[PDB]
Amino acid sequence: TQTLELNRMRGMLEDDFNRKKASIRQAVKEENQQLDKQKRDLEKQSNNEKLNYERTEIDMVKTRGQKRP
Amino acid sequence: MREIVHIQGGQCGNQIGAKFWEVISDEHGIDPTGTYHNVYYNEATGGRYVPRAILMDLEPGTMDSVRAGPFGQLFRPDNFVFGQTGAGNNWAKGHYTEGAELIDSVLDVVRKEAEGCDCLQGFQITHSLGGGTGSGMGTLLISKVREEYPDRIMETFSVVPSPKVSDTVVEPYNATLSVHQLVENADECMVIDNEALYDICFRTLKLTTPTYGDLNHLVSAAMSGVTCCLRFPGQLNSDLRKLAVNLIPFPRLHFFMIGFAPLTSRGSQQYRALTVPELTQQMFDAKNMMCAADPRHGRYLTASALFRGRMSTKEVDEQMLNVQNKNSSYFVEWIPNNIKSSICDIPPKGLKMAVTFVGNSTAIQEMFKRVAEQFTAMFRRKAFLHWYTGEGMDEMEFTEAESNMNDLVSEYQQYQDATA
Ligand SMILES: Nc1nc2c(ncn2[C@@H]2O[C@H](COP(=O)(O)OP(=O)(O)O)[C@@H](O)[C@H]2O)c(=O)[nH]1
Repeated sequence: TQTLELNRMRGMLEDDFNRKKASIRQAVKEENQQLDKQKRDLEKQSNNEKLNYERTEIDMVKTRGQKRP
Repeated sequence: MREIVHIQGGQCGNQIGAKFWEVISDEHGIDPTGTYHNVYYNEATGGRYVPRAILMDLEPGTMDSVRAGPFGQLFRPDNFVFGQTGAGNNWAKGHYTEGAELIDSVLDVVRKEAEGCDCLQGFQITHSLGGGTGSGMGTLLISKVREEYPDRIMETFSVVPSPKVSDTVVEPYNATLSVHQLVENADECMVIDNEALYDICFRTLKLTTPTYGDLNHLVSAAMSGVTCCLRFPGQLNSDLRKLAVNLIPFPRLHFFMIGFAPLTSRGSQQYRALTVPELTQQMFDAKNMMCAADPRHGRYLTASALFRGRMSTKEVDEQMLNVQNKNSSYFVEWIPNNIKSSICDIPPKGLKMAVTFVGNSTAIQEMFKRVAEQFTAMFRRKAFLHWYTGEGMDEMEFTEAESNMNDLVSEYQQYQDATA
């Protein structure tokens, strides 16, 4: 009975340790998923901003007609 | 902080210098009264900024010129050293009789500028070479300041006369008389010529009626972009000497070429992007440099390129390596990695990327060649000689100057020959 009381100790401790480590790994996976959104969004913002700026530049250039004094 | 003195001789040099000071003011946002809106400017009591420059000519008319255009109100009257006659296109006047009568005062005020300064790095000169005032008085000042300030380096943006653009007919004499004296007391004689500027402004930007204004604008742009990697931070900084070591392996092979990018017109700017591949594909061409010496007719002993804006050093350096491993025929082999870059984190007003390119090539000898050529067909007949022999000038000057021209061109020729 004592050796069973102790083997269940070992078993419970190990089947808790492993679940804890797997939880840590899942948390790291979530952290990387989160980090991905930064490079997903900053690039979108910079793309839209380049679009706006270069469109405004095209406009300002094209807005040169004739003077006719 | 590595201050710079700014000499402007002759009418051409003075107009170009006015253009350059107004471009600089456009860069650091200094309205034409000298208020905000120390490498170039000096503080005057009241927070005013007076450009640390000095102007000179023998015809006070040019005075009024620099008082006409905007940003003319900046320069200080305590540096306006001027004559009365005007060198009248002759090199004798502005070097032996009348020039030497004003070199004293101009050197005095230059000493007043320099001795007050503590961190002085290098000089800079803007002057024609056929015009008597510019060529003569400027080369005399160069001789003086370089026998007095030996260590520091020089910069003479000499605007050489090209023959296809005819202005006067005494250009070769003054040209050679200047170039013989430039090769000793000046370490960086970066040449420009109105032929290349006319060609560029015609067939690169479709300008309708180009006048000297926009040409001086382009030269001022190049001159600013040269040292823009000094007054502003950058991921890989450079200065005058970092240029002046990677570009000149000898005490005589110190004659350069200039270039600037990018340039396009309204009806054409909707089609080109702005990345270092495109700027590189534009800057190394022939119609994108400001010297009438076809670069593909030789090689480059060396070349540096100062970028302005913010890019990823990898793209710049890979583009350099690629263009060096592609046009290897137009490059020289006995010096490895014969190109150099310098990234600077400040673009010009209104752009994102800009390139100022300098190149020591073995193809500009041709230029000097043709000038010396004219000399022959104007010296064997001894034409227009008495205007020189009347002011102590003797015949040894012309013959030894042509000798030195031949020596220089043979140097560049044998280095085009020199391989390994
Ligand atoms: N690109 C350009 N060339 C100029 C300018 N002004 C003069 N040049 C040339 O300079 C040459 C004459 O030099 P100049 O200074 O007038 O004679 P000097 O006063 O005796 O030295 C001529 O070939 C002019 O065409 C300018 O503003 N821009």
